[PDB]
Amino acid sequence: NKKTAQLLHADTPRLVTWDAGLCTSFKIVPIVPAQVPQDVLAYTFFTSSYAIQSPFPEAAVSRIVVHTRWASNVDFDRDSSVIMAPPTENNIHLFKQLLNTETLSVRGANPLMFRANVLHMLLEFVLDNLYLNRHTGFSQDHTPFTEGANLRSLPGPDAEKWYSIMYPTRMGTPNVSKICNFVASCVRNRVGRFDRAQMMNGAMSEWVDVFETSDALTVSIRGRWMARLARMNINPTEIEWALTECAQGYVTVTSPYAPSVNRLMPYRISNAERQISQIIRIMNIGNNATVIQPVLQDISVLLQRISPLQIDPTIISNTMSTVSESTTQTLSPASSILGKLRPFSSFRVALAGWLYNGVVTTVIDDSSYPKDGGSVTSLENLWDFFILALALPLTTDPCAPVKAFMTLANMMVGFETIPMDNQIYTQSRRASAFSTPHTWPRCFMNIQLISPIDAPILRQWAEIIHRYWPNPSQIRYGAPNVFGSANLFTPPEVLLLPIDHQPANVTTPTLDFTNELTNWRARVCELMKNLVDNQRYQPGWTQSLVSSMRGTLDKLKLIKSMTPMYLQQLAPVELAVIAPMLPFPPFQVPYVRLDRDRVPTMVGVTRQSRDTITQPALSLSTTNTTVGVPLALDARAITVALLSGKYPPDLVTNVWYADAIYPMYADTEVFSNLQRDMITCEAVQTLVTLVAQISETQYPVDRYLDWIPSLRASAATAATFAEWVNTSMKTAFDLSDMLLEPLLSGDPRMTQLAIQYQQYNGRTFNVIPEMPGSVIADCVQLTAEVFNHEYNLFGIARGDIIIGRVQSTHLWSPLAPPPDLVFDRDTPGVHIFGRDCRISFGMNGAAPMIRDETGMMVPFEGNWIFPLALWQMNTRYFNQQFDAWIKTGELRIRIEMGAYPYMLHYYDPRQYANAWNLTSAWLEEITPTSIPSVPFMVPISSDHDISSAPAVQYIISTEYNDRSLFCTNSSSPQTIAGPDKHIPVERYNILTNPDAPPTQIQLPEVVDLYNVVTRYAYETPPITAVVMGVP
Amino acid sequence: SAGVLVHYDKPTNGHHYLLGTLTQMVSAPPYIINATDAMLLESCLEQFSANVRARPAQPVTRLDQCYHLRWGAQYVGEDSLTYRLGVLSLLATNGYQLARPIPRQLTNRWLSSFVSQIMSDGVNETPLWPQERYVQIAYDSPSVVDGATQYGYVRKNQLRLGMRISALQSLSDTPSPVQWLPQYTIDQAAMDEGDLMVSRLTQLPLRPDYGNIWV
Amino acid sequence: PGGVPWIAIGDETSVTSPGALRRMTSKDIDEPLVVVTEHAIANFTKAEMALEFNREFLDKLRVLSVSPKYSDLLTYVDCYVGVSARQALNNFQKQVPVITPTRQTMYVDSIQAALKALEKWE
Amino acid sequence: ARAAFLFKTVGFGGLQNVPINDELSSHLLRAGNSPWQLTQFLDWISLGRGLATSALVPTAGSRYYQMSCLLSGTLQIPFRPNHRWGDIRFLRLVWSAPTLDGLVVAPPQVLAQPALQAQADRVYDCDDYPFLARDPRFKHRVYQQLSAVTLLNLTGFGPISYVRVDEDMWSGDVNQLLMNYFGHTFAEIAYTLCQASANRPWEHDGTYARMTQIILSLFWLSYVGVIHQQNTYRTFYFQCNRRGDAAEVWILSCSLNHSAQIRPGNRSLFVMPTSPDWNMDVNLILSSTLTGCLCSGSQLPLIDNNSVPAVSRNIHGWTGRAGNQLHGFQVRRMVTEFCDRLRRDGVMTQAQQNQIEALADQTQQFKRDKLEAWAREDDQYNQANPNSTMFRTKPFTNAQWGRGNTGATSAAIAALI
Repeated sequence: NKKTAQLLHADTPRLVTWDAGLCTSFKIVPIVPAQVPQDVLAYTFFTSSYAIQSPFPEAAVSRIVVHTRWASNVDFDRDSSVIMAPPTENNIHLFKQLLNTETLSVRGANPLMFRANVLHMLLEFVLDNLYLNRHTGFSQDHTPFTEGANLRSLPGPDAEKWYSIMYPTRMGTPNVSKICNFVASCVRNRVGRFDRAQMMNGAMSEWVDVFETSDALTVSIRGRWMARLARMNINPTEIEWALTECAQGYVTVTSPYAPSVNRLMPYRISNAERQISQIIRIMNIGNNATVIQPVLQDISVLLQRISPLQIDPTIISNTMSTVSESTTQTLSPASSILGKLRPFSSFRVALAGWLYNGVVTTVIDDSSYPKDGGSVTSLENLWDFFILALALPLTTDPCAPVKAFMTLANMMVGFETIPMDNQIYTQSRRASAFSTPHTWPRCFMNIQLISPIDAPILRQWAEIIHRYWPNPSQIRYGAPNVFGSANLFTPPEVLLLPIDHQPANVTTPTLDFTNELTNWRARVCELMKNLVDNQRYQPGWTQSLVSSMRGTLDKLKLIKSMTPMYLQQLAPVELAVIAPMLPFPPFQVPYVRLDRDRVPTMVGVTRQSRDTITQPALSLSTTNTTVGVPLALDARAITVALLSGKYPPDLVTNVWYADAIYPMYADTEVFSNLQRDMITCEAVQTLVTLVAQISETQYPVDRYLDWIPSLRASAATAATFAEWVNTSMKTAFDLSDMLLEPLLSGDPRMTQLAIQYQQYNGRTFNVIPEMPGSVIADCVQLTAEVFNHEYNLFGIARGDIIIGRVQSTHLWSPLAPPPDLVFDRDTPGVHIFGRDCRISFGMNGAAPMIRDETGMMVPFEGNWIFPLALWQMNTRYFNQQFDAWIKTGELRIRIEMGAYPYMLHYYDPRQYANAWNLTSAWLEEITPTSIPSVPFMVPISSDHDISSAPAVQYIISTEYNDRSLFCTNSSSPQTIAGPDKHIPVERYNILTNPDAPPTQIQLPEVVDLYNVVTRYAYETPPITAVVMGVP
Repeated sequence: SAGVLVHYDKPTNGHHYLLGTLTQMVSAPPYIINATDAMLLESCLEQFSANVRARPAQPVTRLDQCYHLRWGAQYVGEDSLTYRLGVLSLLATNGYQLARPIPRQLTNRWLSSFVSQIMSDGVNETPLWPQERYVQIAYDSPSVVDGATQYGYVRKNQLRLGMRISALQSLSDTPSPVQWLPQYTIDQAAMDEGDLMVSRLTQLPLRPDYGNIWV
Repeated sequence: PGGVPWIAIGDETSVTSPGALRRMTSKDIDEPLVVVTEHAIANFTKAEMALEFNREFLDKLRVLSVSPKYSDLLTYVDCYVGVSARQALNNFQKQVPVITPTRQTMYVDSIQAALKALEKWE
Repeated sequence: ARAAFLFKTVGFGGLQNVPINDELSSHLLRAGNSPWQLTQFLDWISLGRGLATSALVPTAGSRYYQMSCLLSGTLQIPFRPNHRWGDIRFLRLVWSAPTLDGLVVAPPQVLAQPALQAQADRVYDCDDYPFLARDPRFKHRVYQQLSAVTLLNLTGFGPISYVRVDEDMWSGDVNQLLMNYFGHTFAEIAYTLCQASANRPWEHDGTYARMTQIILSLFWLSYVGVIHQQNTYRTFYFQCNRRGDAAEVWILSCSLNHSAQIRPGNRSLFVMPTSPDWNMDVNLILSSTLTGCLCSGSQLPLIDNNSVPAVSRNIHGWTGRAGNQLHGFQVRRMVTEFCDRLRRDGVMTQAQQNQIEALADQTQQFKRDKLEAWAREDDQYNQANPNSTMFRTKPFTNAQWGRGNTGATSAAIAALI
């Protein structure tokens, strides 16, 4: 039932989101405090001693940190926040939160799953940044710190901390501290609103530009979101024209003309996107009849409300009273005809099938079929033939006309017989048995094959069918400028009609009998009357009965009913007006009066592609799925409806239709559903892009983060990843409706989208969609590149490590030790280890040897290179064999990891320290598939030089990765001891360099933390606000 | 889907777009014909008849007497009778004359037989292939219709057909066979091939009246 | 290989009658286009070998040290091929070596100039 | 209304191969296999934040140039004498269907097979392919991209901008429809209008067509300084407060007591600016897109054959023996023209115009240095990779840095009024 509900309406996402906080996901954090106060240094020297608010943290060590929406204040939470904890703390659980099913240990993680987790992290950061920035406000400076600048003013108190951070230059510099020096470097004039949209009479700035602390990357994400929304915007005058056109003059709406005031009305998308969503819809609805039944009832109600036509039963009673007879007659045709009558929604369903004939075929109730199949001696059976004759032209069974001919043929068997094609479809075959064009007899194709002399009634019936079968027509419908085209297998705006349409000339028409349906009724009566006048058939019937039967047939031809006239002109208008209100667009198949070869016999859909076939048309024949179902109706009720049509006695078409239309014209569901389908399409593209990063498809794919390890993915892992993306996407849009279900079915690595149908001649028609552009895709590629530039910035470690003993008075970085002390895989006297290498025990004090990867045998000492995985496989054995040699031995090994988590451990430099025990623990706790974050031990920085003290370390990295540091001893004017780091100029280039352009970015080398931001005040008013309907 | 083929030479009340209806006629034994095909056939036969009685100073009803498909091309295939009929219409425009003798009025039975021969499938000797880009006109074609045409009609200067112009006189039927003068050629062939060819075309065997040796 | 390049007079890929065909022109690719015989190529190659026989003097003369390499001029293409229209209609061919007479003339003139220069050394 | 659809393939400027590498094509097809997408040619940029600079895409025009080269090679496959759509891979690219709506990775046997040997400067006629001829609407929609590409190929120097003037365009409630965008920025209005045209084809004399022509005319007059608050057209003008701004945008504006006077008549023409900074010029590229849509809607007069390269002279759909002459204007000199007209009117002080000129000179020097540096990098790359040679953008000369009779063209535009 969820699918029916989804067709009716879609879960509504919160499209507009406004941020009253800072649009940033990164905040600097203090790492190490300075040694203050000290006796030599006057506390009076430090500005921080007065506890004066500073733009940056004052500390011996500080680094930048990502905290998504740490300062944001928003009306709507997107619930996709990402926070990386400090490198001294472990976040592996997030890293191992996806596929580490067998990973019991908290520290241990499987390396292959890491790439997927990091990618998901980038996606979530994007998800968390989907906001609209509402134009903020500024206040002129009342102090001399700045030249009366207009500062963006937040609501609530304690914004001065924000003001000082936004303008470090606002800070004074009595001190010569590193912070003071950096502020002095920053350009003085780049402060306050950069620009605003102010000039028109009584017009406030729609947008404003301003310099402020911020991050361009989240700003870029929001900018693309705004760009897409701007792409979908529509104008009020366009809406006025559309509503008026849809009303077609029954209703009028109006819009005024005025200067652009900034109203956001996003409703424009490609018809291709709509067809794609409908194709998915058909895929979900394939083979489920129960789904359409409620839809038919709903359509039946809508039709019942719109039509002014009314069922009048008294007509039948009057015609029956007209049937007249004397007491002498043995049988009553009037009684028999009343029994045949054996007495709306059904009429409406059949009509809906006209617009939905593409997927549904109407068929009569089996109980209607005569139990004995009819008898020439039964007037009741002749009445049955008449009822069926009336219904079949209104039935959509492809063989219905031939079947009706057979039904008469089946009744005439042995009285009149015809040349059938073969024994299998013999004349004793049920007419309903002939369900295919192939059943249509070659003699039925060739009327001359039938003797009129030996088969006069049958010959006459065939001639009538050929000369009198009803002629269909078509109607133009739909609005392309606003509603586009829902047509699938037909030309745009085309709506098929079961019969040709001639227009009525009056709002109060008079009954017309010049109708194809009326002609059909007359012909059927005449044929029956001639069968009565049959020389071998008339003698049994009493001459009085004969006169009565003839008169009854004449009266039936002359019966007065409004149904045909209504169907001829009003029915089409009603259907065209109803079409916009329908939630599910019509599925139609071309109507062939006698063109059996073009009757549709098969429909196929492909949601995947062949292994070698890259052209959808080529692989569709073996990759499409058959579909199609029937609809059952009661002929009796419909025939009675046709017999008793009546309009309101005072029926004015213009007034009634206009009155119904004004309340009727309140439908906006289509636009909302379109936005949902549009979001579903973005999800599909995003899913394919993520799969492309993880898999190789027929479409070519790019990989640039492959330095990050990832497992070989099986369809099972593929499904898990796809499921994760779908769930996250649904949560981020807060929508629960079906999304990606068709793609999830089967293998999506090779999936392709197309649909086809096939006619009786076997010709097939395919449908391949073209995707619109995705902002998500561009953002993902940009982030992947940014991660590649700053994996350390994500707290990510790249390269390898070397476990070797190093004790010295030098103060090298564990991540940046001295080069003359380092060795690598290509270094001499270093041994690489493979599976072939084995170990030979020593004896009697003689040297033991370990067989080389090349089979050279030597003791455990010197320079070696170990694949980390090989140690993990033999961690227990290796810890047992080499730990003494690692701790005090000359043995030196470089462990190959490629990528790994890292952790920071600070220590006091004043005391000797040996890290062997900690390293021993890490190696011992290493597991073949899982280990804890790689630990690095770093000494505490000081504000003065002192003589060095002994220290022993065992692990170093393969590459510089210490760029994360933001500044050192910022509390001090200068760094007197330990690593020296100034606030990064590149990150504040717009301020640091006066000549630098305001828009220049250092991406992807450096992320600027101060950016000029544009805030928009554009309005999003409701259509009813500017568009007024006029009665 | 109905498709449009028209005689652009004269607009009876202005340009009119013919569209094929659901109704089609299979009344002619034994072919089933769409309305479009029937109209094209009659127009084409009329054009061929015009070529047969073509008189140098005699005026024509229309220089263009052939319906040409402007729309419905996607619904049109080369194997279809309609496509061959269009090639024939182009041939009639070029003035092409049927090798088989043409009655002033083709009989309904004669028309059916002609349809049957057209139904015979063979390589199309005429090299014309249809273009909806424009109506194609041969550079050396005898008629002045190309000069007459002002829209939709294009004559290829490189398009030249190497066929002589000749129209025959009365061609009534003959009751009994007559001798044909035979001349041999230098080419030689296997006797077996000749025997096989004879077996393909032999009228053998049957009983003829003996007649009288002596009287 | 032998013959001349033939292109469809009117309809591409639908040629059946000789009327449908025409000599393919240089403007279709208007200088002459001709099928290059393997025999001619081998003989030009032998001519280049004779030039290498006389290489020392030309090098000592500091002139045209680069050998001609006739095979470079050859162009091979798939198309209808015949000495007459009939053959091409019954003779479509693939990768036929082709060149214009003027280019062949320039190449030969260069070889002749080389022989005249090497006249004294031999 | 344009009735003839033909295109001519781009010719390498002394290159033996298309100036693109598979890396460039992959970057262009970042997530898509259809180049027909307008966003596929350019990631839409809103100005100020507008301008895409990338290792493969230094400018959005650079991206469009690469797209054009790739399209020229791929399009030849269905335009080959066979006109086959899926048999062979051009650089491993296979069209998904006969309509060639989408392209796909070449099949492994096909990947092994050689790419289509595209010939440069191949003029083609759209009607030659049957499927496109079968769908007129499809053909016209595809032709918008083809027209823009041909126009860029046609201009040896910078691209001309087509401007026309019709008072009948002023007449009508469609003027009120234009008034719907009142208070909108030129760029915002252009994006919406372009989206509307993409949504559906419009009449060559369509009310939308006249509106677009009026918008373009107003923007250009404002850019030249032709129309101002002191020189309003019916009081309607696009107004940019600061000239030389990073995203200075004339915005529809009204001025009272300063109505301008316009000579009665109809004037339609294209002007090509001399400055090469147009690669970073959002307005120029937006104008180019609008002009191309206008060309798809209506068939403009063929430009002068002398006004066109001799090789392209007498192009049936584009170049005619008698035609309009391109007008070349340096962007900096044109900004100077805008300032001079205002100074002559006395609306602004001479000092203010001088300050604007100084800012423009500074911006121009910085951009010129960056472009010259990119040029050196590209030459170094081409020497480094003969096998994978490519051009980030169509090559440019320091000659383009000159005004190139911008002042003569400015006098011409003033005369056009």
